[PDB]
Amino acid sequence: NSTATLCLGHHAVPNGTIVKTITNDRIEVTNATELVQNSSIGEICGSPHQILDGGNCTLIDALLGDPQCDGFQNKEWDLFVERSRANSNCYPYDVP
Amino acid sequence: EVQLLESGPGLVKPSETLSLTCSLSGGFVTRNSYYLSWVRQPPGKGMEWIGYVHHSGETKYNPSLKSRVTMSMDASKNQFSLRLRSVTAADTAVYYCARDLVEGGYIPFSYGLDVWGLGTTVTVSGAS
Amino acid sequence: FKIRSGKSSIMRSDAPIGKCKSECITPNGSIPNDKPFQNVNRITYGACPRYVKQSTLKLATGMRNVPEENGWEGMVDGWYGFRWQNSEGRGQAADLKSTQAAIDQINGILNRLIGKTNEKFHQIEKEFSEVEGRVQDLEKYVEDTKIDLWSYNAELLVALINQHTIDLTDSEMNKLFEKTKKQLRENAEDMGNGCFKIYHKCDNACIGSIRNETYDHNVYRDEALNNRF
Amino acid sequence: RGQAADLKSTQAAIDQINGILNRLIGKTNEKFHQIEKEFSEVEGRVQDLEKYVEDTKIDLWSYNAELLVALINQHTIDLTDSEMNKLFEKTKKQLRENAEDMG
Amino acid sequence: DIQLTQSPSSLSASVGDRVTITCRASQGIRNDLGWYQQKPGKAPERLIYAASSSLPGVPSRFRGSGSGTEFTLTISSLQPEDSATYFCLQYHNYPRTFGPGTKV
Ligand SMILES: *[C@@H]1O[C@H](CO)[C@@H](O[C@@H]2O[C@H](CO)[C@@H](O)[C@H](O)[C@H]2NC(C)=O)[C@H](O)[C@H]1NC(C)=O
Ligand SMILES: *[C@@H]1O[C@H](CO)[C@@H](O[C@@H]2O[C@H](CO)[C@@H](O)[C@H](O)[C@H]2NC(C)=O)[C@H](O)[C@H]1NC(C)=O
Ligand SMILES: *[C@@H]1O[C@H](CO)[C@@H](O)[C@H](O)[C@H]1NC(C)=O
Ligand SMILES: *[C@@H]1O[C@H](CO)[C@@H](O)[C@H](O)[C@H]1NC(C)=O
Ligand SMILES: *[C@@H]1O[C@H](CO)[C@@H](O)[C@H](O)[C@H]1NC(C)=O
Repeated sequence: NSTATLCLGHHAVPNGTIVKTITNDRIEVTNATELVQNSSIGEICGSPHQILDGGNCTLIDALLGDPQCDGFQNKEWDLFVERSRANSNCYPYDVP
Repeated sequence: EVQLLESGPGLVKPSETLSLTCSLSGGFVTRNSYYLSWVRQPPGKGMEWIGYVHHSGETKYNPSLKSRVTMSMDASKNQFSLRLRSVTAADTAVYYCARDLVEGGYIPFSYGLDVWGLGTTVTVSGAS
Repeated sequence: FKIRSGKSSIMRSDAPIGKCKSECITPNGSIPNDKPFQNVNRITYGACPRYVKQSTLKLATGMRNVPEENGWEGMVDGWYGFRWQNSEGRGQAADLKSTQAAIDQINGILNRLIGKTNEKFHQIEKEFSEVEGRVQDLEKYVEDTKIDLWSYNAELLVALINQHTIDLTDSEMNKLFEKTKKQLRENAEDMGNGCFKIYHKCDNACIGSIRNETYDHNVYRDEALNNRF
Repeated sequence: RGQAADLKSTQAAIDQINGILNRLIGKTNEKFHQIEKEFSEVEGRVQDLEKYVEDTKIDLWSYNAELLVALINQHTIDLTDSEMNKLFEKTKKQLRENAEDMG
Repeated sequence: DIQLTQSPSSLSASVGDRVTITCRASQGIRNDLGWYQQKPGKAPERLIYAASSSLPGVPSRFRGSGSGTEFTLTISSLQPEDSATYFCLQYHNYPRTFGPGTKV
């Protein structure tokens, strides 16, 4: 009872994440965050940007006046979404 | 973090063996500072320690449960199980699986029973 | 017709349109724009993250994990700390200043990477349904070059930042060790395992003084010199 | 008088350098069809657009190569010196009060 | 075995007063004492581990102090949410004896 002991240390966690550095290619750390997004909601959000949906109607068909494109007259947008079911139902045409 | 979940029969007929299992989520059972222990509380009385198991094949039980207790640990499944051999009406209790943290170094330091599990009720009777 | 100049473009998609709110639009659907990189599609509209070929890029926001020279799993109040043995028993505590410094540095690193996204509105086509020749080949070549360069940049940046983060997290511990050693001028001896042997009677008050940066070494010097030598 | 070598520190440094070399050497990407890079006649806008794209790519990759080599060399030198400092400090801590450090 | 005994039982107090619970050990231990709280029908939650060391998330009302064969848990203010059982744990030796709970 004439001497004390004082030790310094850090904290560990039960699970851990493996990351990469310049010198070490496998180093385990307590906590890490992903910097790559790999998921989508599956729907196109329409609040901030004005979005015009074209079904059965291509942009050129809407511009020319297709019979099915009569609802797109005098319309504005920030993103025109073309679908894979778009088709033409007027006189055949060929834009050079 | 580390969580523990209990699973086993809720009713055991007298003079039979009672088996329980505790599974660990968020950590590994094979760490040198984990002493997985089982505790029990009869209704209306104090809480009693049963025993602990460690991944080095070392077990230690309470002297009161002299010989009808055994503990096993499976690392490939992250589980540890308790078996009680001979059963009387005094074993009707709520059982908990807990994790003890005894860390080593130059200055060993224990932390007590850190992580607890939701207790399971075991009732001992002849009914069906 | 009327020809204007603005921030309008076109996109091919087969996804429904919702009532949500998001600033990045992708043919697979809208994606959050908090992270700097993405692996969904190369066709983007709005303030979108850069496209990279990689699927996982982890940035270290903590120190090295050394389970059972080793880490303390039971220290839940800080990152760096003390464990002491004396006549009144054994104890443990955490150092708030060093932990806060490391946390502040990591948060400052993070604030410069998350939320800083550029806006690109109208670009070239990146998916083709027919074969034409030279111009389509040039467009494909340009897009491939851009993608490869940005993937290389992302990998190098992650490696650099991880290296410097681990270096700073170790430097904080070295700083605390050296400060504690300097506080105990001649009354303590290093043991080489991160521990100090203090050659005089220490109560909880004395250890609190060491942790408190108010430790006067002159009072405990004669006894320490007598015991050490 | 005598002289000997230490194996642990040497092997640690060799392992780190070998890891860096494994990350660098042997990793290549496949490119099959690209744009033309040599021309025999003068045409105009598309040709010098192609030339501009190729020149930009070459310059960017040269810059990347130079910076990467400088970075890795700096860190390799730093780690090689850190190994010597680590051995010195460990030997110093082993001899607590029985040795003195001449400069 | 180091038997643990609790002095108060079924204690009733107001909302905003001071309460104390005392745990005494048959044999001498050294700072190895934890204070746990158990609400009816739920698992115990650790409050104090080193007998003078509160864990993160514990409200400031709880405090612990003691040594040797005498330990105390003091609450300066009693909110209506804190009405449960409290017990003490010893981990100096392996039998891991508890103490009978104190009801508030
Ligand atoms: C696009 O055209 C299709 C195909 O005509 C429309 O879907 C249905 O078409 C049938 C005839 O095949 C009509 O009897 C239905 O009334 C149409 N469904 C409706 C109007 O809901 C489709 O509606 C057209 N529009 C879009 C946006 O897909
Ligand atoms: C998202 O949609 C795209 C386009 O249809 C899908 O195709 C992948 O697109 C990415 C980004 O350009 C390319 O790197 C892949 O090679 C494409 N794969 C295929 C099979 O075409 C993509 O799969 C969709 N989903 C996700 C999660 O990205
Ligand atoms: C890991 O780091 C992230 C980013 O700073 C943080 O939000 C998260 O809470 C951390 N996880 C912990 C501390 O368990
Ligand atoms: C640890 O975390 C990883 C992801 O980093 C996860 O896949 C793994 O299941 C975790 N280990 C557990 C829960 O034992
Ligand atoms: C710790 O330092 C603070 C700030 O100077 C002081 O108020 C407190 O009394 C000190 N405690 C001890 C135990 O020396």
